[PDB]
Amino acid sequence: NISLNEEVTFFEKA
Amino acid sequence: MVYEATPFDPITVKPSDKRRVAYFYDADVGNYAYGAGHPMKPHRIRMAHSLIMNYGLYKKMEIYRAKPATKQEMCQFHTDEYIDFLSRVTPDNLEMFKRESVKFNVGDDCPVFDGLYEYCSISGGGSMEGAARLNRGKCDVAVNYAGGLHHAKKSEASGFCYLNDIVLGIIELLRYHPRVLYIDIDVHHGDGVEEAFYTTDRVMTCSFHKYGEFFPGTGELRDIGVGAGKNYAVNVPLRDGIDDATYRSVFEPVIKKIMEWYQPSAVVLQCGGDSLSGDRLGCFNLSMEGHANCVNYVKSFGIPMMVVGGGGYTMRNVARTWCFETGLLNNVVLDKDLPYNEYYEYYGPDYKLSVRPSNMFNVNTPEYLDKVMTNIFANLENT
Amino acid sequence: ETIATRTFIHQDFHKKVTDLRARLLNRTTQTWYDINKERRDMDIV
Amino acid sequence: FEEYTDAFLRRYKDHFQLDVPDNLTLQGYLLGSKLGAKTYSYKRNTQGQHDKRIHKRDLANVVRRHFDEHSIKETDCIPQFIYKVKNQKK
Amino acid sequence: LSRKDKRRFNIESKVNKIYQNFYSERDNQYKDRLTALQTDLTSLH
Ligand SMILES: [Zn+2]
Repeated sequence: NISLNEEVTFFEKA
Repeated sequence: MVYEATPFDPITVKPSDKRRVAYFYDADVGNYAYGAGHPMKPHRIRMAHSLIMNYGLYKKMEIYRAKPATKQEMCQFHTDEYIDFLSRVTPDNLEMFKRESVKFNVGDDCPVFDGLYEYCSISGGGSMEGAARLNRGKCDVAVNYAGGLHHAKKSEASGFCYLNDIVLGIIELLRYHPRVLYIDIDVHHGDGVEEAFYTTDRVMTCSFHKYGEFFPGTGELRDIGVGAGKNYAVNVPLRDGIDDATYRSVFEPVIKKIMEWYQPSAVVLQCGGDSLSGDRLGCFNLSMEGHANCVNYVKSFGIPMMVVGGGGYTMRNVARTWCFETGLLNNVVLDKDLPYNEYYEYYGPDYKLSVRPSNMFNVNTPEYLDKVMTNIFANLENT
Repeated sequence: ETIATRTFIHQDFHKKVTDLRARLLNRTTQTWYDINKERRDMDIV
Repeated sequence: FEEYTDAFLRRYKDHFQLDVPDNLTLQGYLLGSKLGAKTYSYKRNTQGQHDKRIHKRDLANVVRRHFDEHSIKETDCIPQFIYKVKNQKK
Repeated sequence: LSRKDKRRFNIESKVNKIYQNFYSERDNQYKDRLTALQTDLTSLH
């Protein structure tokens, strides 16, 4: 679940 | 005493036995020039292939084209930086690559020429596809004359050999075989493959080279291996002008002993053309029939074998012996006439399928041969 | 030379088609058995 | 989108079930000369054959048009993309 | 940031929904895949 947090932060940063 | 000179028997092949051979030729292999004054000449593969086309051998043999080896496949041996620099380098931008060239031992004795990566990939792909077809069991012999450049180290290109496709071929054979025997005939010592497979048991890097003042500077009787590869590095150093009869008397006992003790499943037989009379740098005096008797003896056993090319600093003699060996691989003897081809005017003033020995001081005394055979047998009984 | 290289091309094409058909059949088999492995190893948990 | 490969376009056509014939390979495109028209492939891939092929440029244009036309919604695809990324090992 | 994190919960819930759907329809999905591979094999034959 935590791995999804950084992935979504990556997407919003993109 | 182990060595015993015997008269040279005539060539004889079993007619009952049938052998499948898959000759490999990339038409673009013979189009890269090392330089104006460089002994290396890739044209010999093309001339030999033209000879095999003209002799009518295509009606009894299989021939294909091997896909070029990918960079990752080619990196199965060499370091990433080495292959990266070899790809990135061009004869026109070495000013910015001077330090890399100095580190990688390239430029002075081995220079950079356009199409270098294409040649290296062609040779590697030929070797890898030959090994892959050997594993699949469709063809008993996988002839790849393009490659055989066994002087390439892991991170250095010494002895005019930039990539060592023999290592990759042996690797892809080892993926499905426990023990493969490697035989060398090139005058120079096979430094690259030897260094690669010096600490392993799964290979038998047998060699037949010459010891003296040379560039390799290796191949002593002392070197036998480290770790599990101890006594698994057979070297037979020789001297100037070894003739046909004594070369056969040295080769046949040793190979018979290796096949009786080591018992390999496949053979990676090097067939370097620089071990012949009239060579540019090779000091031997072996004739073409002597160069092919070894191959015929290896073939007579009846096991899968991967024949590769390699050295050879002359063109006509190398092409003649290669086509003769290819014919002998089919249990067919080639006549002495060299049928007309585009490159017919190359083949000397004799215009016959034969390379004739010269008069050189046969420094190979029988005592040296007996001593080296005794040492080889002593270090071989441990297997 | 023309006859030789024509036969050479035909042999190369036949080898290539045989190799590719074998590759496709092997890939189908590999995917089938990978699927069977995944189904067996998904019920254990 | 002609800079792509043949495999990508063929798989795109298969997945979206487009009714466009498979593109002719570059070598297949150069095959079609005056004497090249006498070969088996060209004589069997030009007229009256349902297996007819067409150039890569037109198929690339068709795929580009269909790809730009096909709208997307982040909620439907981003989780699917994440699942596919975390599933490729299996 | 509640608004920024809203998309995060939505993405996590959608991924979990995909996983639950897969875990529910394992049997039919893998039966379909096995039948597809078998028919591909018999067609390639
Ligand atoms: Zn040599």
